[PDB]
Amino acid sequence: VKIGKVTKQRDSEMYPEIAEGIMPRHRFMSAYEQRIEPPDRRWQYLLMAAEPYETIAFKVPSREIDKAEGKFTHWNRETKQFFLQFHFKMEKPPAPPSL
Amino acid sequence: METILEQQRRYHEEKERLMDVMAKEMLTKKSTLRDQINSDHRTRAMQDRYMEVSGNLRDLYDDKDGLRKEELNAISGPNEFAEFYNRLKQIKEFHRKHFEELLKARENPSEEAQNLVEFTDEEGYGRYLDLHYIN
Amino acid sequence: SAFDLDVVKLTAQFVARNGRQFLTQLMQKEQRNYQFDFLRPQHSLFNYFTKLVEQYTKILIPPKGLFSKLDQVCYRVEWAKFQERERKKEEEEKEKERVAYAQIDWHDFVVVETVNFPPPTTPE
Repeated sequence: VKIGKVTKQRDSEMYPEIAEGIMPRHRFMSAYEQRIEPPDRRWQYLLMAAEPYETIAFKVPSREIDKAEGKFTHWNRETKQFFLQFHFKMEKPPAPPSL
Repeated sequence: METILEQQRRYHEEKERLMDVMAKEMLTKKSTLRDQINSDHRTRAMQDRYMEVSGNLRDLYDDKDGLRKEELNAISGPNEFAEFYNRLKQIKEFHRKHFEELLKARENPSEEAQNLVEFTDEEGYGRYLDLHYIN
Repeated sequence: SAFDLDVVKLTAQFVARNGRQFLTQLMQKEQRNYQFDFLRPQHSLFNYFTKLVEQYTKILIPPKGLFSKLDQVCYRVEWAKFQERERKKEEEEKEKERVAYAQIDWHDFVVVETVNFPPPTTPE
């Protein structure tokens, strides 16, 4: 009982090389490391990546939100607990949902 | 008295167990079936037989299994034979075999001998095991 | 465990014909916490219960019908092999994912703003 969703859309059809192998991939990155190498940091980003398209980030000031407790214990790690736990990849329509 | 539901249940369950056993066997070494089936082919002409490639490569779908020696193939075939005998028997007996106040009535008698300190993990395990010698 | 087994299988026997009609009344009559737990999905054993009942429900299926039955066991084997193959493929895809995830620049940032799925990960 708390508060926690992103809807990322991809191209409209505009060699099996990771084409079906990997879904949208997300990772939580600390701003402690940036290309600037100066001025500011101190918050996290919910980065989302796909081979061709460019990476995307979302700032998370709140220390913890929607960080659940044993939602489902089935072990297909995929990439990590985060991805399997709370992501959906509508590959037929090319819509990546994350919550 | 004895609720037939439980008996018929146990029967269908055992049949399932046996099918699963001889299926596991047919799995580890497809030859077991293949061999058999081939012979069957020349006795009952109608019988459909698998793709030759499967037979040769000793595979059922994708994985090619290790070739076994004759003595073992035959052995397992006779074992499966007795298994099928058991199955046929159970199927037979089964064919020949196939309120609230009574619920509380029995649940009351279930209180009988409360002090029965003992672990009971031996119904499906003793059967599963009964059909799957050494240490 | 003979007691637990027996009560599970009995309440399962009645629950199979009367459903919750006799058990749903028993729970309120007797008042049992144990009975309530058995009825509930919280108590682990509940799951196995759902099994037994189903099984009994099955015996009710062909009552009045006889079974007059190798091919089958072969086909089952085949199935198992197939499933095994699916498992394998999955493992492979996962591997790919791990590789790519491990191999992309998590420092190529370009942010914009700042701040149930299980039934959704199906089709209808």
